[PDB]
Amino acid sequence: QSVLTQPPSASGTPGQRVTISCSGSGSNIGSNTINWYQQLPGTAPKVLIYRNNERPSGVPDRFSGSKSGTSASLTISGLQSEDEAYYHCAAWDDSLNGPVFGGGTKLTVLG
Amino acid sequence: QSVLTQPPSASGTPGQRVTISCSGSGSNIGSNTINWYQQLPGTAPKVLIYRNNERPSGVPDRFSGSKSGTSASLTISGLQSEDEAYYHCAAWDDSLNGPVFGGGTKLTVLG
Amino acid sequence: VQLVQSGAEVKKPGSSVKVSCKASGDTFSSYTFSWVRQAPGQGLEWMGRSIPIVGKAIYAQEFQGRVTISADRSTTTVYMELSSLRSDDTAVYYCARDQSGFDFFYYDHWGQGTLVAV
Amino acid sequence: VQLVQSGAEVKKPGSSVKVSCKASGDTFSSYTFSWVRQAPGQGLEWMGRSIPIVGKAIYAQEFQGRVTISADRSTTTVYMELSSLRSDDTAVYYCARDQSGFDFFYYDHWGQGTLVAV
Repeated sequence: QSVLTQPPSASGTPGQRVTISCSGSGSNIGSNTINWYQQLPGTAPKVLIYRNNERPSGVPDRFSGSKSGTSASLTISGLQSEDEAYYHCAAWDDSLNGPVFGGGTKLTVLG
Repeated sequence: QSVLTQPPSASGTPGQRVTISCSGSGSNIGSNTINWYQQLPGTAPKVLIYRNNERPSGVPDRFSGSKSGTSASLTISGLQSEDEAYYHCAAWDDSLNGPVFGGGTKLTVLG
Repeated sequence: VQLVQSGAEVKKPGSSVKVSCKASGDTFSSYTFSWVRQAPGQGLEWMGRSIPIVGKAIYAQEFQGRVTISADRSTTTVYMELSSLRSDDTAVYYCARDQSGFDFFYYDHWGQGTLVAV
Repeated sequence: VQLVQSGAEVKKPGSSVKVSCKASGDTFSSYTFSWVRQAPGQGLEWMGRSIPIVGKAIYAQEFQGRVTISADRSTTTVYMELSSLRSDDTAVYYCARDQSGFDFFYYDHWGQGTLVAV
């Protein structure tokens, strides 16, 4: 249902680097930056990468994100125990004149 | 190590058409034109294609360039014995605000 | 910035839901909460964005009405009312402070959330 | 464009870099010589551009202020010096007349080049 196409689930062992890709349209991704949100299960969502080039409140610099065309990819190098979280893409859309959101991807910690 | 990625070495029979690829993002490939330089082994590099469409008069028609979104392809065509050279894809990069170049492909002339 | 939302609400389908999140230790006039729908284990979904001054607001592109805004500056509280409830409405309301720039746009923080079952 | 360049130099790491690029058969006041190095197997690598008039210059974002590019109109030369000297520096340094339009924009004719081994 989400305009931004995120994978529904993902896995990763501690220590490795994994990418999550969300794709949208040119009016909302090609014409606007994407914002990556993280949300620990049972808790309020936070902001992980914003403006694709900075972190809002000194968030671990090991986290990264990239934007190209109508696609965006969050790359994190430093998997750790409480990295299990739902990750979302958000961007303003002129056609809908509103913040369109992704479907959310769960990053888990493997044993 | 270069931002733009090219195959390490592409070979072909004499007379055959050989394609050299250059992959990247829209910041330098989508937003700025791709150009292809060639340097013969032991010689200073000479311009092959600039702005993807025009050539400096001497270049035969076999050398052509195409740019699609964030990808570029140079079809050398009409392979001859002197084709053997290092091929570099170049473009302006707005993120770096300067010229960036590919990894270089070694054309080989087969028997 | 701490946002305090209401608790778990269970409502019959086709009924009305009243949910409010409070502003604490901040300038409610210069802060706005843009409500966001959140299905559990599912992607977020914007509902609306309002401003305490004048009371102007914008709602979801999909829904012309459905949800009505209200804001009280004296109590520093934002109220959201949902009508024509459906089984798809079983999800959470997260509010959201609005980053910076007199706090009228973008998302920075969220209230504990309000789970609703329909 | 004869394109005169200095010879190959191997002064070892922690020493110095000397790259003079002499203009010949043309007007140097309107023709500059921007510098590009080739890392083995990594293709062309941009390091900087010079302006013979006024004296302005632009260096690579990766490179620090240590790289120093200047121009001499009287002798029609471009002088490049790199303070840094490491194993990664080993490369062939080529300077090219920058096309046309008063010749500060984009490479056309590279010179013989200077292989530096570190």
